[PDB]
Amino acid sequence: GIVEQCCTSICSLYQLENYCN
Amino acid sequence: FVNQHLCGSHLVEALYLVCGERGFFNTP
Repeated sequence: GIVEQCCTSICSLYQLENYCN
Repeated sequence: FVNQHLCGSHLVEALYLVCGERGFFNTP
């Protein structure tokens, strides 16, 4: 999920934005 | 070297920024 994608790995803008409501 | 990870309060801040009015951690 978001912690493994953005914190452990690196996440792109669109990955991050897709987590938004 | 500089790092690209968003963890903790940085990840929270990033979601506030990019989600804007859409918000996050909500249910409709």
